[PDB]
Amino acid sequence: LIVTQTMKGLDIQKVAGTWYSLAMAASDISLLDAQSAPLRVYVEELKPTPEGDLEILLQKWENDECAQKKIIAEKTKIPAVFKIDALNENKVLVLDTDYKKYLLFCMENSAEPEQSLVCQCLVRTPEVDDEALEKFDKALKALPMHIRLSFNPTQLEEQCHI
Ligand SMILES: CCN(CC)CCC[C@H](C)Nc1ccnc2cc(Cl)ccc12
Repeated sequence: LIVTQTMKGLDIQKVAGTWYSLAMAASDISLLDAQSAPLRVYVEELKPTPEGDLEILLQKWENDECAQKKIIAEKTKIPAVFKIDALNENKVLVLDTDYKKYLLFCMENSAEPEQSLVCQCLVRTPEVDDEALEKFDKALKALPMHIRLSFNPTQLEEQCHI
């Protein structure tokens, strides 16, 4: 109930494949600040599953290392919102993609918006897409984002973005 966009027409099985965490943004700063901040996470691939769910694969800096985590995201009635497991009843919100170049999704927590919402601009290939960043950047004024991070193709090709 803060993210007012969500895409009508989501063919999930078309989001499959790899992506790079190019850009990402959040509501308060403590959440992404340092490499080891909680929602500092790097999406590496989308396996849409047969049930219609989506397995998410992502690296994250924690105990000194770049650590994989598998996150599975369960269907809901809305095609574009999926519920994730961990520490509250969750949403992954998919905002916009063309399937083939970029993909915009946020990640909130129904218990605590202005403190949980984190958003990401994903891309299919390790290069900056201005127009994706365009579309990312223009979708988060309706949102109270307070930190923005951008990464460059080299950091995209490395573990945990350096
Ligand atoms: C905004 C997402 N939402 C739950 C998925 C926030 C509630 C807290 C739980 C720990 N969220 C998480 C679920 C799964 N992995 C996580 C890795 C990190 Cl650093 C932080 C939160 C995570």
